Amino acid sequence: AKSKNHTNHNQSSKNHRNGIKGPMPLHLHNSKRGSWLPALVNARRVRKHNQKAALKKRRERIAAFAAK
Amino acid sequence: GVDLTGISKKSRVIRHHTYSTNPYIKLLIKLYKFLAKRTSSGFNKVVYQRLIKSRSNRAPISLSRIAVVMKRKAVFTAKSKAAPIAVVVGDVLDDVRMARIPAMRVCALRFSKSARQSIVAAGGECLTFDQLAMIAPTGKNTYLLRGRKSGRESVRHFGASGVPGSHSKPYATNRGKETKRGRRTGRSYKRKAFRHV
Amino acid sequence: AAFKQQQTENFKKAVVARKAAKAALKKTAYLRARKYSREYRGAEKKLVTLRRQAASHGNYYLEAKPKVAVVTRIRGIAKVNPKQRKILQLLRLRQIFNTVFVKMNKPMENMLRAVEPYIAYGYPSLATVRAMVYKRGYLKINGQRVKITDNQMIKDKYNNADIVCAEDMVNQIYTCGKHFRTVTHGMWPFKLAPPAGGMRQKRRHFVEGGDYGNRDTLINRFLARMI
Amino acid sequence: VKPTVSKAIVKKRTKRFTRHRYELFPQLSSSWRKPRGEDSPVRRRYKGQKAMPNKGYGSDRATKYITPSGFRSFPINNVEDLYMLVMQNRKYAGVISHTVGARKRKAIARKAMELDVRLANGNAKLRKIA
Amino acid sequence: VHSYGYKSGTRHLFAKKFRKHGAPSVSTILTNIKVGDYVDVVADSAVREGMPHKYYHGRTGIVWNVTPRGVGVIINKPVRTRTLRKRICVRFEHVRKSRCQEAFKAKEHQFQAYLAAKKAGKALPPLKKSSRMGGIVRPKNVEVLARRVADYEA
Amino acid sequence: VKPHLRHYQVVGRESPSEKNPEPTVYKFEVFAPNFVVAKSRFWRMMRVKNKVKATHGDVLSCKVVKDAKLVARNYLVDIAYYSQRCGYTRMVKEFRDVSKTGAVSQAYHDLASRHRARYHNIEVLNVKSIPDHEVKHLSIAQYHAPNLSFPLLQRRIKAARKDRAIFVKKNTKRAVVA
RNA sequence: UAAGCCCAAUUAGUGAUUGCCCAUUAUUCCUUUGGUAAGGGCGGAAACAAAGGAGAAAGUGUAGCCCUUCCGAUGUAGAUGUGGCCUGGAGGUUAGGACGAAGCUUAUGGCGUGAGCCUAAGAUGGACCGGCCUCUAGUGCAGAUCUUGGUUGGCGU
RNA sequence: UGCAAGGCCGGAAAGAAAAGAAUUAGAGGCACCAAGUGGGCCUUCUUCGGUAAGCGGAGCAGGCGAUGCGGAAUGAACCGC
RNA sequence: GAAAUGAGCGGAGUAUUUGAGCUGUGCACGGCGCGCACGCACUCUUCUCCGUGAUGCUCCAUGUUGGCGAU
Ligand SMILES: *O[C@H]1[C@H](O)[C@@H](N)[C@@H](O[C@H]2[C@H](O[C@@H]3O[C@H](CO)[C@@H](O[C@H]4O[C@@H](CN)[C@@H](O)[C@H](O)[C@H]4N)[C@H]3O)[C@@H](O)[C@H](N)C[C@@H]2N)O[C@@H]1CO
Ligand SMILES: NC[C@@H]1O[C@H](O[C@H]2[C@@H](O)[C@H](O[C@@H]3[C@@H](O)[C@H](N)C[C@H](N)[C@H]3O[C@H]3O[C@H](CO)[C@@H](O)[C@H](O)[C@H]3N)O[C@@H]2CO)[C@H](N)[C@@H](O)[C@@H]1O
Ligand SMILES: [Mg+2]
Ligand SMILES: [Mg+2]
Repeated sequence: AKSKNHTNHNQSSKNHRNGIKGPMPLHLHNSKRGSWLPALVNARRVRKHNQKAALKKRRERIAAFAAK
Repeated sequence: GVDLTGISKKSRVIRHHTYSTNPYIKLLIKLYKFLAKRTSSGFNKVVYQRLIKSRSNRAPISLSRIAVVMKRKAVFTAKSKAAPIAVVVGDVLDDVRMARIPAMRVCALRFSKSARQSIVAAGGECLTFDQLAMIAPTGKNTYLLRGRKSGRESVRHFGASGVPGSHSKPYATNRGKETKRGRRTGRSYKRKAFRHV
Repeated sequence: AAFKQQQTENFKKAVVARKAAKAALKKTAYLRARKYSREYRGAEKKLVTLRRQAASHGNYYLEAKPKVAVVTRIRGIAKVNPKQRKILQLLRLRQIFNTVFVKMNKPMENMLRAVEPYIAYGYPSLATVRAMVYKRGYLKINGQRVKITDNQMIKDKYNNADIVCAEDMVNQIYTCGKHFRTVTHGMWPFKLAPPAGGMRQKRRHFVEGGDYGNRDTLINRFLARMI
Repeated sequence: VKPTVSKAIVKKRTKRFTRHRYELFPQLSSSWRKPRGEDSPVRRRYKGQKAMPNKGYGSDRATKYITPSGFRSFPINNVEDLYMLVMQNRKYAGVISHTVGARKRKAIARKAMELDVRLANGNAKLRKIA
Repeated sequence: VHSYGYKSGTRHLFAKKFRKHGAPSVSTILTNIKVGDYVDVVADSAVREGMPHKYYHGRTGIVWNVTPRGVGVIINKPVRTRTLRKRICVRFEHVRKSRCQEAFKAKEHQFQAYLAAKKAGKALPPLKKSSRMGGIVRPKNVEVLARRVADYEA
Repeated sequence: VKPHLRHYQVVGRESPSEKNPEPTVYKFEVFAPNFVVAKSRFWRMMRVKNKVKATHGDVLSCKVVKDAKLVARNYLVDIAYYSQRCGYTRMVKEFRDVSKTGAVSQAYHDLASRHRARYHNIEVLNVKSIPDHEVKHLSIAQYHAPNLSFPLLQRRIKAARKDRAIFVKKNTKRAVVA
């Protein structure tokens, strides 16, 4: 027949056995998808230059090793 | 009488012995448990602890992967030094997709019949861990590698696959069976391919 | 015997080296414990002078408010609320009659107000510190609880070149110093006996006629029945 | 042989851990069976009840397994098994197996005096003279 | 609360303070919000447009999104055994810039005030002595605390 | 019985603030079992009279007051107590004891019997040794007679804890058991 | 003249501490057992007949490789581990038995924390069977108004 | 030349002073696999329906359930542990 | 006593340097618009020194005085 409807009794004690796992830092999972798109397309233009600068810097770090 | 509430949850699972039945892994565990305590080298610590590990946790490496990371270290090596001895605790497989490779010296726990041939045909050498305990007994001038665990089928099935964000694969023997409701936007909903965090 | 001779010729050097380091540390603990005893006896005379210079002209000497508290846990581990239970963990008071030295600043007093029915605290003397460090003071060496036996084992623990003997630890505890935290986090929580002669009432404050709460230096005679 | 000696045999418990309430039932063996009863007084550890086997009742390992003579016991079946107990002689004692016949116990009991190996169940009359 | 709509139990919560009514002020429009800044979501009725939910009203988090009239802000919400990071998006009137790191940028710039007086010059403000030391008391006034008879007749 | 209360003179003060650069110093007489109780009765009265807390608080002194020569005096222990019905009743209660701290102890033992009031529901005011000709009640004034002379009748002469017995011999100082 | 009620003491205006009685608590001393355990020793130092002795294994787990040290220990439902025990058969090895095997019996002790194992005595039996490593399963009883056989109190009613 | 963004180069860095100015029997972060449970009940305090209830329903915590032991003569749940 | 690690068992001596007194001189403290109750700096009381690795990896074996015990 009738029983107990709703209770919040054990739950806060259950929630702290494996802890309240805290928030994760702001350098993990900082995806910019869904952000304002004119500034998202601009930043892609810049990262495609920063990658070929990184390809050129490492290639320039090798010729500064084969000569020394 | 002590209030040790979250003290069993601080415990971890270590397993100092091996589950393997191989009598030649047990000889390397006889050798590298000796070297792990009797030497301050962190090589023999890691080589002993990775030798205990299971066959799933000793994922194999490919020969074209050894040939690329040894290249990217021999770029900034002075050419008076030779090269490290590549050591993997696991299996080296051949790579069809990389024909010519340098003369590198590889110590693995097992080689293929074809990964052994393409190493020695390039001027190289396949070693073993009793033979690595004699030349560099502490791991001086080595390069310890693992082999890739992502990309496995089992890792690609790990997940819910119908909560948002999850791109895991369903356990389905039929490929064209689970493709309709909850997987197309026309069939009442489609699970969101992206979720923040 | 060609290998075994070089080992005992190297063991011969390590015997005379530990015999030198034993007497070298005997002197710099004899010398350093004399320095502290002059301070404990001389600065105690200074406040007897200032309190007579105060009383002669009708003035008052406000004594310095105590910087060190000794905190023993007097109630067991049953039926404890999770705010009171965490503070008793962060004070390292996890069993009955465990005792810790704490500083007496505002972050620590507002933790001691929150757990008063479970603890009995107060202000220790010099003899309360040195009886707790000598008789029942142990250390956390290699993650293990080992009893203070010689000052070489203390000097091997802290590696501070200021804490080399057992009088250094009763110095930093009694007069706070730069290394109060490293000395007290160096030791294990003190585990005392129950007091001889009894407890009057566990369940009421010291002002109400019972036992918990603050004792404004009366905690020494209560710990002197436990150490 | 005389046995090698050690500290005195403590024996935390000499009473057998018998079954709960076995005396009332002729079926029930005295071998220990653990109570899984939800209202069992032995399982719930009341005051006047039988005890339960536990790791704390275990025996002092320096003196564990040794018999009241001072000897551990090694079961032997023929004469060639006396030859194992020649160096291990003040530690172990021979126990001739039950199914060893009366004819082969002569050959074992002769040599166990020659070779000076204690038998736990043999030639105790002859070891009393010498 | 017998209904589980969006604004339920928000009677006193989405109201405005006494004699503080009106449309938002010009210094809220001119206050420019930048990505990576701590803001402080406080829902402003008299806008009634782009409000946060009632949970995100005392809350304060990091801006991750700036759109022409919107601010995304990452706010921690604990659910069962974990604190996941909710990325809500509000109108710009429902955020205030947060003064949470004010006392940390104060002692940071005090560490370029010092180190600009130690390496080059020598002039420093003196360190403050504790009031918890034991001084002498010169009594300029004494009373007697005694609980007079006439203290009860009130 | 060498009484259970001690006469503490607790001197204290609020604190040197910047609002109040030099605060008022207060004197306080309290009869307490020890000085930890005595300091807290002082900060009870600093709170309910001066809005001063013990957190923002200095105890400048808490010292005992030694008694006197032991002489039979008459003490007016002007004392007040709280009951839930008819709260804060104040009485005067002249007593007859050798010391001032013992006179207040007698007041705490018959505020406990005549009225069932406990330690923390009692405040004690102005304990003073008064002369004989000011004593008003005749149950204390009857001891000022210079020729008192009463007999110790109806006594309980017990043995001296070293020679006490269980069975003595009915007309005899023996001990057949114990 | 409380062994009642409210206060208060601790051997009593004597000279300062803690009247004493009871725990599966506390402190400490032993023993066991398990660790997210932590350290040390393991190249036989020399030497030593009978008429000071034995051990020393590079090791998850044993009758634990041997020592030293530290901490924890209860628990339903539940999970797991066990060179943990037990039964039928199979592959191997090592042995018992007409001088008495299996089975049965027990004021037969021994030892294992325990499941159990082993010895002894039968004034019992009369021909088969043990131990260890592996393999296998119709493999462990106290209760299912459990199944089948027998017996029993009621009752010489 | 400002602004916003992503990098690059160099500098400094009480590794956070002093003012009561923290403490920790504080190894952090991931993942796989799967049980049992999904009838609860009691209590200090807050509280709703009721005249009330050893009644019905909630909140925060602690307990019994699942756990004895020492006490309240006896008592699942109180006191101590 | 099968490594007795000692203010204790040994050697080697007549003293060692801890307090209590009584103090100098600076400073600090306390009052004023000279004090220092002997804080910081440089005669009484007390025993003081040096000693022994493991050439032992581990375990177990050595008192005294009666009572009982003569196969
Ligand atoms: O992979 C996740 C993980 O499964 C989950 N536990 C958690 O990790 C926590 C971490 O929690 C410990 O993780 C251990 C096992 O995963 C566990 O230890 C205990 O586990 C039990 C059985 N698994 C017991 O057998 C035993 O008591 C003990 N080993 C947890 O203590 C916490 O310690 C960290 N503080 C925080 C981690 N988030 O999250 C993982 C994320 O996927
Ligand atoms: N990008 C730098 C390099 O990345 C390497 O790893 C790169 C790849 O090797 C690796 O790709 C692996 C692939 O190897 C393996 N066979 C399958 C696996 N799923 C891939 O993983 C990647 O690819 C899938 C594509 O959707 C992504 O969803 C997934 O997030 C990502 N982990 O992930 C990285 C691709 O961005 C190495 N970590 C290392 O050499 C180096 O850091
Ligand atoms: Mg179970
Ligand atoms: Mg069956």
